[PDB]
Amino acid sequence: TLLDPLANALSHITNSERVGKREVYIKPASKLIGEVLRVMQKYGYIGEFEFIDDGRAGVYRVQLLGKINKAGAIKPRFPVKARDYERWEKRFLPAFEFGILIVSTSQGVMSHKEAREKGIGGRLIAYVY
Amino acid sequence: SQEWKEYAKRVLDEWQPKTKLGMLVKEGQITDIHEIFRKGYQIKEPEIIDVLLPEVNARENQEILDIALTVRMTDSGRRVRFRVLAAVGNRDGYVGLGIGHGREVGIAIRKAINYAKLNIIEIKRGCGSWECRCRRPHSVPFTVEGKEGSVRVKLIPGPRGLGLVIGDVGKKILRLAGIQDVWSQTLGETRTTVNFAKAVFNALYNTNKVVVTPEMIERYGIVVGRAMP
Amino acid sequence: PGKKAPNGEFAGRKLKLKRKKFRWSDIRYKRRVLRLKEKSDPLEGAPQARGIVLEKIAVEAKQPNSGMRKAVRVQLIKNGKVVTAFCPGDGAIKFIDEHDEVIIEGIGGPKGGSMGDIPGIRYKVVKVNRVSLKELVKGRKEKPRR
Amino acid sequence: MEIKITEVKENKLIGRKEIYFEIYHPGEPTPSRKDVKGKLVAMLDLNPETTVIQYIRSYFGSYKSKGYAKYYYDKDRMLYIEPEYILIRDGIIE
Amino acid sequence: GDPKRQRKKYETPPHPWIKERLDRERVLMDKYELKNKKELWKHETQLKNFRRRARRLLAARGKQAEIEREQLLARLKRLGLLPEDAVLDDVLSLTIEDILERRLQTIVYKKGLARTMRQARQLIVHGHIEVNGQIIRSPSYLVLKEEEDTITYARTSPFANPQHPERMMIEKAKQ
RNA sequence: ACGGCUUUUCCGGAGUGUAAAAAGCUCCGGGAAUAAGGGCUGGGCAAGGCCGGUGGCAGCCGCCGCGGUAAUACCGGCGGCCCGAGUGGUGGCCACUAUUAUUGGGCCUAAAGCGGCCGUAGCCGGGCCCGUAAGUCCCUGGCGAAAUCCCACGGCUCAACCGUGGG
Ligand SMILES: [Mg+2]
Ligand SMILES: [Mg+2]
Ligand SMILES: [Mg+2]
Ligand SMILES: [Mg+2]
Ligand SMILES: [Mg+2]
Ligand SMILES: [Mg+2]
Ligand SMILES: [Mg+2]
Ligand SMILES: [Mg+2]
Ligand SMILES: [Zn+2]
Repeated sequence: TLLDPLANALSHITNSERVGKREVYIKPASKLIGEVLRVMQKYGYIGEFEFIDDGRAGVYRVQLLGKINKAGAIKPRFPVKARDYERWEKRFLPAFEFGILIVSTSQGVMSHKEAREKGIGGRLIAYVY
Repeated sequence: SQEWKEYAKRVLDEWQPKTKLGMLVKEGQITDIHEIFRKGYQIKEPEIIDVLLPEVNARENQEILDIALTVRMTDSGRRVRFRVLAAVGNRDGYVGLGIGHGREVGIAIRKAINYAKLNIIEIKRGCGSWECRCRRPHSVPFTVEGKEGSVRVKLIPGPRGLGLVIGDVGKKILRLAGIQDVWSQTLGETRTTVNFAKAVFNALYNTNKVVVTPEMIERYGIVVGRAMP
Repeated sequence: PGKKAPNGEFAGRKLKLKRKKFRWSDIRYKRRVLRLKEKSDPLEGAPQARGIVLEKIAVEAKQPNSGMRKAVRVQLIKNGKVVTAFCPGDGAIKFIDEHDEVIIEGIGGPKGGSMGDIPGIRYKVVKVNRVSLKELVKGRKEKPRR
Repeated sequence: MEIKITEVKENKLIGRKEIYFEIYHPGEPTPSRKDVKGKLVAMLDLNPETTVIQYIRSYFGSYKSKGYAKYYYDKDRMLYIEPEYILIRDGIIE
Repeated sequence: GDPKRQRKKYETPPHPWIKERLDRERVLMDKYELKNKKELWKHETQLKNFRRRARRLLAARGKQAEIEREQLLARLKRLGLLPEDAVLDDVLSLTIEDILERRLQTIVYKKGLARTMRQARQLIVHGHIEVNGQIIRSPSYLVLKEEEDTITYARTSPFANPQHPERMMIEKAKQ
């Protein structure tokens, strides 16, 4: 049954855009989904999006640009110390400043490049590149 | 660089082409190797490369990976024929790899070296490791993977000075292309050099299938083809 | 086939139990924790032994070979068991007399066992009366006790 | 041999002075004890029978040796706190 | 547990019979006239350690990584192997033939004190050379930079007299 | 094969060193004089298409594999290759092995899906809002002996070893 409406979202995006689609409808829509999309757009990976309500959890219209290689979800959601990012970067991304590693810090959701500035940690949730 | 530059001036006369790219080349229109590739042509005349990459035949830009004789039975014994695998490339930015078949060893080598010029590709180089952060074209720009047969390879960037740490018949291919430092992680059966060679070739090809921003370029140093020879 | 069984965050115990239970289906780890080499082993965890010869024999080589390989029957000291040893070198069987104190090594085959065509021999003589058989076979030294 | 003295350090409790010097002698053996004692007792004009030479030793291929000597005000004090073997090696007592 | 055992300061090759490796090390042994291979791997390790040290201080950050960073350029250029304005990245482009140019043998030969490298070895090991006023009898000493100019003959050596029938053959080559 | 040179090492001799000795170190007299073995030589794997023995016998062989009267593979001689005051043999652990797999393995036909279904503990669990602060994150006090590990500098001829500082 439905256990993770975030993994479904990122895998559906990566299946769609790999074949050529220009729009997707993320069916169940948390505020955590939208909070990922907010920072997955700022770096230049998707177009623009809005929330279409239908009396049951709403949906998400997101239109692609054909500019991502692979997205997914770090599932066990390990915690990371503030000085120990590179160790996890050498497992997911393919170069020294490639992609982003979305972290759920104590002050919102933000890419690790903005966590190492303020020096904080938090559970990992997903990764895009 | 002269003897391998009068060679083209000698070849460019006694060659009356039959395809169309031949006409384009022999009429001075197309004049540089970097402009027959990303446009959807077909290449069937092996003299086109002798004129734009005249060094591909220098005997130190050539290589004979394996030779093996195979057999088929018949009611009058066994009929035995060879198979050679050969690669060619200037040690800058271009490689090719082909096979060829025959019933003796010079003829198989000849056809192999031929079909290794009609299977040529250009790659992307850079420096994407975590240790070295210079901007020089000695290594792969970012990890890539290519598969073949039953053999998966994965090529990881490595810091300047560390050599080539890969199998035996990977070193020849990665030395003919210009790469000088790399790491590696493989699977499957890596004793059949045909499949191992084709997986390394496919990984080097897949190098140019990853999307990059106009700013990631001046952070790894990605050069395409030659880079100030 | 599914994904993989206990990939949870608070699922440590089941994971450790799964791995510990499927480690026993191995055969090198089982043979080590139980200490099964010993108590089935006439040399008892040693790299040599010393025995007293009883007789001299010869064996037949394997299927696609032809010959007879010379050998001896040694009776150990620390146990009293009987092992079959093999004399290496061209003309060694001409020195081993009865009632000799010989030394005994392995033979170095796969899995510590036997090797080559000699199928059931797994020990080889090195010293006879404290004079290296290697020398005796090629001159270079004299033999004690007659 | 030519001697340079590097440290004369007094001592009011034991009642003595420590003399740290060094010999420079390229092409000659290590000096004797009689000879170093003579040069010292002529240089600083001490008593020639209360001064002891604790050690002189030569380093690896340096043609320069390091010494260290002790000199006493009272005689019997020396003969009381100083060990036995050093007086014999330096010949004072027998 | 166990106490400290002393450990070897070099590393062998992984496979002892790679062809294009023997034919590459054969050249360096004949050119500098080393005694045995164990004398050469010592320097290869002496270099690999530098590379492995400057390879960790470059993906690092903090207070004390900074302090150690500039203590690697310090020695690495006080020893002569780098120029006076080199950045950290140059430690990665060093080559074995740059260490082997710093043994005492090569320096006593690259200054006219000897006729040929296999003669400077005997000159040293019999005790005639003199590095900064101190006889040294080890031809593999890595000479520093602050003293490269102060190498002469011993003050009490037969060579230190410009009439020795051997010491005059020496400059018969410098022409 | 002729000419010269040196004395680290080697014999005697003098200082010094040491609780007394001995080693060691500085100076003298002689002398190139006193000082290279061990394993491999068919492929994996660097190195011979040479000579004489042996005739499915003797032997070799970690695995594949040689020997049947024309042996590059066994026994010698002559050549050559790798290490070198060392070099080979037999046992044990790690890597090799993604043949124990959290990173990171498999399950139609190759080893492996319970004959089928219900269900207890346990692991996994939809959307929104308001509190708490156990988990998790950052700052700061008290602890986790010395020796051991990495780095710079200094002392024994450099170095092994020892000291003063930073981790
Ligand atoms: Mg032979
Ligand atoms: Mg060979
Ligand atoms: Mg398997
Ligand atoms: Mg929920
Ligand atoms: Mg401690
Ligand atoms: Mg000193
Ligand atoms: Mg030091
Ligand atoms: Mg210490
Ligand atoms: Zn680089």
